[PDB]
Amino acid sequence: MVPISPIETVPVKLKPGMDGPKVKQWPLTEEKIKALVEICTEMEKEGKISKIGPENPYNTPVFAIKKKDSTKWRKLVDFRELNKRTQDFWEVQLGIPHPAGLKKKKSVTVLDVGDAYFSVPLDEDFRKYTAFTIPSINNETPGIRYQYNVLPQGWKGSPAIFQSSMTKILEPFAAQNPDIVIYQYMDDLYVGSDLEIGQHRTKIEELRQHLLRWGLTTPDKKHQKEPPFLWMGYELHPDKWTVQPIVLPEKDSWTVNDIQKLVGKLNWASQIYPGIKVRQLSKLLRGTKALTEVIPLTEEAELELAENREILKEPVHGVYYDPSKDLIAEIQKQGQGQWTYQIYQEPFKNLKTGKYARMRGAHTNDVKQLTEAVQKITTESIVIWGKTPKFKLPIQKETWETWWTEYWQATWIPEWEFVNTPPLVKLWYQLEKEPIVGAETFYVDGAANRETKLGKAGYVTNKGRQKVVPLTNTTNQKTELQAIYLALQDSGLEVNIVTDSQYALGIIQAQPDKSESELVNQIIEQLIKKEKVYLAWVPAHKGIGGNEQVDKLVSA
Amino acid sequence: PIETVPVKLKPGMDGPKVKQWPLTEEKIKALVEICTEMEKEGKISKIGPENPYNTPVFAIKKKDSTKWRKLVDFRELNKRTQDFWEVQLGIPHPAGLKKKKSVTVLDVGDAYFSVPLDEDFRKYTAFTIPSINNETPGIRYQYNVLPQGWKGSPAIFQSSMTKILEPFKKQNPDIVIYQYMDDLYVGSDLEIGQHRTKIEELRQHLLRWGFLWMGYELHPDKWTVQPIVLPEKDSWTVNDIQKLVGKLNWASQIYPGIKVRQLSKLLRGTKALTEVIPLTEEAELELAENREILKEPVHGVYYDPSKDLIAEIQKQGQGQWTYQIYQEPFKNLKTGKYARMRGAHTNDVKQLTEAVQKITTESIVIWGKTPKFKLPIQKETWETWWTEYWQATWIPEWEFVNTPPLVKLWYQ
Ligand SMILES: Cc1cc(/C=C/C#N)cc(C)c1Oc1nc(NC2CCN(Cc3ccc(S(N)(=O)=O)cc3)CC2)nc2ccsc12
Ligand SMILES: [Mg+2]
Repeated sequence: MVPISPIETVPVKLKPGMDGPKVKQWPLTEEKIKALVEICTEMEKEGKISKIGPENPYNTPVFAIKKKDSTKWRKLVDFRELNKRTQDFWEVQLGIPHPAGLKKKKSVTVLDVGDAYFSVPLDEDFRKYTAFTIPSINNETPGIRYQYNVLPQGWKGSPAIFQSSMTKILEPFAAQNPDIVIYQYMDDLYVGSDLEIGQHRTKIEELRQHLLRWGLTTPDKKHQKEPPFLWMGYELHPDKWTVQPIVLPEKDSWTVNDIQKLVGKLNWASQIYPGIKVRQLSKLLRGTKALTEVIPLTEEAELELAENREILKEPVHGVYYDPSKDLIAEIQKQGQGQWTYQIYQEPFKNLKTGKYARMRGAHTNDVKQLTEAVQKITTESIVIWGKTPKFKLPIQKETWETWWTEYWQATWIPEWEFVNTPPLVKLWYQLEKEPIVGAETFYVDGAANRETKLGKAGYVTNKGRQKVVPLTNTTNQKTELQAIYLALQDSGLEVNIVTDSQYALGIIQAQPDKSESELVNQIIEQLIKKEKVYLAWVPAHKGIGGNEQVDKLVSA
Repeated sequence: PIETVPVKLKPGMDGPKVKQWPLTEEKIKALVEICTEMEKEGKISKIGPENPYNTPVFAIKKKDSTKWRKLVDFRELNKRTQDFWEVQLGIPHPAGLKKKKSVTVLDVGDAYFSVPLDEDFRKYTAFTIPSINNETPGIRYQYNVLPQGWKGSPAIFQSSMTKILEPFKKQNPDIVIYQYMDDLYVGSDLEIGQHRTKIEELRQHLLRWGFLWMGYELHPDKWTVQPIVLPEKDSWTVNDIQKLVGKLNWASQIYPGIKVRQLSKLLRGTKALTEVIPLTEEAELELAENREILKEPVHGVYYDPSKDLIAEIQKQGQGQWTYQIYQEPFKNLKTGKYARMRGAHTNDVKQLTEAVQKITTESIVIWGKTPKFKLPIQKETWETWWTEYWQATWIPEWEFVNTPPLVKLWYQ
């Protein structure tokens, strides 16, 4: 006998105030009982479970199921109830590596650790909660009662505890072999290196030697998978990676369920297939929870799909990460709030791609969206590579400087250079800081009846120009913007405008270049046509000349 | 200090479960070296999967120091940790600190690592050093001693500190010493030469009781509510008078008796914005009476220790930032302005981050607590970058302003 080290037990508790489960065992057929007795007698011989007496008051139901060519009954202990009552754990698996962050490895071995799993002992004070009962034949004797000594499959804590236990066992080996990498997935253990196949096979035997200290046997995985590894939706090749085949189906009828799956594939594909777009296809889902509702595709959703099929016509691949090269991120504006990007180290060899869609909002502009795209890519790059990339952005250096020096919010984007790839992000208008000499001064105002929705919008100027327009189905806020719109329409290329609308000032000072309000959009179009616009605000109802005059003109 | 002080969370509250945000490789590496040493010294221990809690961690460099430093973001744990009266019913904040000519800030957080943390509470200090690209599980630790940045540390350590200081305080009855979290604020009314002597004569005294060698020098001399000021001009355009009536109308929410009728009278008609308007005698007097009103303090301003302090900040351009601290709107307890922020003439976010830290320091000195900030920045920009410029051992709360406030003009 070669002494082995025990695997350190993780102490486990039930959630505070909760007891263990007490679920009644279902009736089983004689055939199933026979099967379960055989299965459990074997698990009992292997130390996985132990017989207990009738003093233990807990119980979890057990079942017997089968496969159809597989000629056997399977055992199933339903731990749903016990899982509801078990403490939470540090779930150390949620996130997985992104392939574009991995570094090339010349050699990779796989080891099956499905049997090392059962060497992980369950905390002794917790085993009682795992009791289950095999009903007896004809219910004429006491049921056979067992509890687990090992981490049960299906129990809430088994994945976290198993992975934590292996990690702790592996830590000294990884620390003293910095020329290999070790990664675990389910019952599989992957070991890669850049050593010659000779020294590499030797590290594997050393790792096998190491694991034996805990009595863990580990042969190679059955039917060694030739590359690529099919893993988490990817294809990991020795020198490249991509997603698994992206195949868009052909249909003349598309339901709410169809369009959801189409976006899923497209979103998955967008991490390597550049220029994927999903707005028009997403717009056909704005608000529904029933899934066969055949929604016809707009001529713009069809175009978007067909554009995606073109992008998906041929397979594309990303490269793996080279720490000795720079990391470069490039962004293009696609239209309608959509943005695409590529991250690379060598021109034409993307590590990965991606996209960004404008946030929901009443007003927005391209520079704010570009800024947001930059922060998203920054955060993604820190996750994947531990560093911010250099950005190549379709915005002139002078445009950015004008924007952030004058914008009312603090804003920042990290090291970047201009790339002349149309369409370019630009400022579409800039208001004056001072009133314009020689420019006509329009005092604007609007008002609406709360009940009738009737209103008026208008202006008076220092040259005696005047206008009041009657409006129906309007509101105070809308007449206030309508008054500014009329002043823009009716003035020359330079204009001073005086408003008392804090609402309108709040919109325009946010510097939108597009709106969900058609009226704001019309104002933006006017501002773009001007040479100079100074917008001044005054408080309402204070006897400010010009403002006082027009206020009475539009207030009935 | 073998005996641990029993600590508990508030009733019906579990421990913190805060996601660790991603870290650059250089910060991960710095944290690995720091935590390896802390673990060898027994200050922290590796934890297991039966501990589901988490508090974020990052790495900073204190003001003008090249050595990386670990900063734990205990904000969630602090609000979940029981309200504390460790020794007495409370520490009456020293109103004299803000009056002192000079105030030096000493990082004494190292002293905390000499006191053990109650064993039942340790699990709630769990934190994770993350891996890059999830290529390995994060390194999981918990504290075995009082951690820096935790609410309970100054509270649990206060009995020990008051004794370490009593000899020094006994000889210098006129020196005010205040502690906030990991920081000691040492103030006096004397010329710096003696002050830095006393300061150096305080840390030495501290070194013999068991440090850092760093200091932060302040002058709460100049801390009040900045007056509202009105232009003094010989010729007023229509535009000037419009801006004046707007500012006075805003000020009338703060001050009673502000009038704009005679000034508005000047704008009788529909005049060009650039036209010069002569002031009438009535308008000049009204303006003069408004100036007088604005010289006196605001009516009924008082600090209520049961309410949050609120700090608003405006970007004024060219490196200038204005700010107000209040509890109720229009009842400013402090206003100020900053210019030429150090080391960031080309980075807005760094400037805002330093302004947030200076305002927080002023707030600690005046009231002994931190304000809730209203930040003129989009959330995603702020949350991507602020940790890159943070140099303080505390962290305040903040919210984001997405609509441009009209009042930025009035603090111009
Ligand atoms: C080692 C490893 C394997 C997998 C597979 C899962 C499945 N199913 C997943 C991860 C996250 C792994 O973890 C790391 N993987 C890498 N790099 C990889 C190594 C594998 N190659 C593909 C490949 C290479 C050589 C052969 S070969 N010539 O042997 O046939 C076959 C396939 C891509 C890069 N780097 C690190 C660093 C820290 S962890 C870790
Ligand atoms: Mg009006």
